[PDB]
Amino acid sequence: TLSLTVNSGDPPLGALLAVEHVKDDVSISVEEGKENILHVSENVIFTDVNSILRYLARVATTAGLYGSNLMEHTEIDHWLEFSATKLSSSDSFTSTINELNHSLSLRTYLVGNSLSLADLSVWATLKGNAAWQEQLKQKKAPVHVKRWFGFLEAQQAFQSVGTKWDV
Amino acid sequence: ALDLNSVLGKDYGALKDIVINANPASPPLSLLVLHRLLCEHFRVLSTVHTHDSVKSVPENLLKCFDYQLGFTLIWKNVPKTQMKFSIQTMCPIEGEGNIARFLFSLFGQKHNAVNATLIDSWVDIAIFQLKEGSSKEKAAVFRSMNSALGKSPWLAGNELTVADVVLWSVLQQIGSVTVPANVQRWMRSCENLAPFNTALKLLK
Repeated sequence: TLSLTVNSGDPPLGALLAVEHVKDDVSISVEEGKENILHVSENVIFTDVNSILRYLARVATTAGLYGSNLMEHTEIDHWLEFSATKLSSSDSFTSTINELNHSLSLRTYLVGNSLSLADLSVWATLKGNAAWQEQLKQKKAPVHVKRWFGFLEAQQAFQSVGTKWDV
Repeated sequence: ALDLNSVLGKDYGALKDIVINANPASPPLSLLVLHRLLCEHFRVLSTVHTHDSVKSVPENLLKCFDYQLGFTLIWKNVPKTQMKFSIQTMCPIEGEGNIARFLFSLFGQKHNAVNATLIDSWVDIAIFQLKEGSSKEKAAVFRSMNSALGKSPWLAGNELTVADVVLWSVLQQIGSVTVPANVQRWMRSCENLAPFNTALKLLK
């Protein structure tokens, strides 16, 4: 058993979505707390969200969350940053969401043809982004992002995480 | 260690030639260092071009450089360093930290899940905390580095990794805070490597 402590006051949805997708593959416990800590082994912890995601994807090889080849792994690294830096800021949101829209235009999932850390990261980050929620409220969301966002949202794992952690 | 072919896999041919777009006002030292590292290990055809986006690139930037890798750097007015590949089913890869991770992976060295993630974690610290960071945050990063570098010669262990390349490179391009002892030792161990000091003097 790997153990993930979470900030219960502000749940890391990306990490909780990853746990939901690897929990049949690796045994994981999730604990209530006030900060995010993945407890790997006695001298080994990860406290930043993107490292927590990467470790879970690496240890749950059957889940396929880090892609199937080097190019996909690289694309997933690109999106993990994109969410951490561009989608985590409210400055320049219009250009950022437009960029996401363009990448999604020919895609169903961000990378390859299956769910990956890129979807989990970008979706969770979007969900907590106030400018996104405003665009949705104003019926101004870009078509591809709206389509992709809604598709994930409807999925069972996402619904489950939402039920357990959404306020 | 893994050969270049198996690393890239089915499209070794597709990925052998690499294109990077970089902004002359923000040259990516980490990539320059990694270019040097690659050249020591592989037969590399390198080229520099200048997109019409910009004018008057300084000479050092302009002169910054049967093969195994093609490596083309284009100066451009991009908001963020960007790598593109011939396959364009894929997205362009943004951010020197991400490009560096890919390039370092070409050496085919194996890491378990913990160590590979530790390496990634240090790159993120460089990109997300150090580079655009506060003075106070920088001191915290120094403390964390100092602790790790008291336990091994490199940030993630007994071998040099992309953690070292990126974090060292970013540190040069921000320029203040007291440097603790293990960090000082590590800094001079990095700068002692030809790929490192060579690339650094290019930027003069």
